[PDB]
Amino acid sequence: SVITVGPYLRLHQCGLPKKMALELFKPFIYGKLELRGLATTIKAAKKMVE
Amino acid sequence: ERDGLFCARIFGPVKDYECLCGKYKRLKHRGVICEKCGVEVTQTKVRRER
Amino acid sequence: DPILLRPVDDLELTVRSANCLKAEAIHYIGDLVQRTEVELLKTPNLGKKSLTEIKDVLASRGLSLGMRLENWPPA
Amino acid sequence: TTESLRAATHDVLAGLTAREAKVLRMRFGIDMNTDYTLEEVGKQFDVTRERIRQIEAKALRKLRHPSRSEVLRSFLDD
Ligand SMILES: [Zn+2]
Repeated sequence: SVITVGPYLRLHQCGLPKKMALELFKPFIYGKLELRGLATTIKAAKKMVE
Repeated sequence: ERDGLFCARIFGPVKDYECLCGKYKRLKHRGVICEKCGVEVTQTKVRRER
Repeated sequence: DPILLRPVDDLELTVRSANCLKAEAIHYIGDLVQRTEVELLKTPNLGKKSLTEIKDVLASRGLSLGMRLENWPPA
Repeated sequence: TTESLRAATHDVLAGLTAREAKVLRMRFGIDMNTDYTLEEVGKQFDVTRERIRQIEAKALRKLRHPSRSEVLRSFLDD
């Protein structure tokens, strides 16, 4: 994506869009919702994430 | 078509375990060659190998 | 409740007890719980054990027998 | 989806009487390359054919039963 400044940041940091990361880290979320069991399966999971 | 460029008799079938005429199916006839069309009962995969 | 309005086959009933239910014009679970125990025991084929395990499964899914309704049936 | 589905199905199959589960497996080609029939269930279990139909029905009661249905319910929207 486009970049801008993080002036407050510390060296180890990157400002990050939510939605971009949401998409990038999907199957982790799914593994963790089958873990917690909020989505018993992945159709439910996908519907929740949607 | 037979003995052409896509000769499924030689290069493999088009689908998972289905002859061209539809005779033999679903791994019942695993290592079977549809004698009508001379087509092996195997994946579409080997269209990339053979 | 959402569980008043179910047919009893969601409980996975048994054939003898099923014949006892259909024999006695008991349609809804709201119609079940309005019926009383002695109104069942006198009936055909409902002696000792039907009452036992139906008491078990209603103890399972959070309801009981002989309760009282009002504004029934909304249909 | 297919994998978690199928494992859940087998975990439902484990809870039944023997003849129930094995019949309902081979009768549908489950777990095999086979495709076995009401008639052939007659041939193997015992020649009784349509009591197997009634047994199928009774198992569908035993298992549909919305205490087990809800692992399957997400697959209703399939
Ligand atoms: Zn063919």
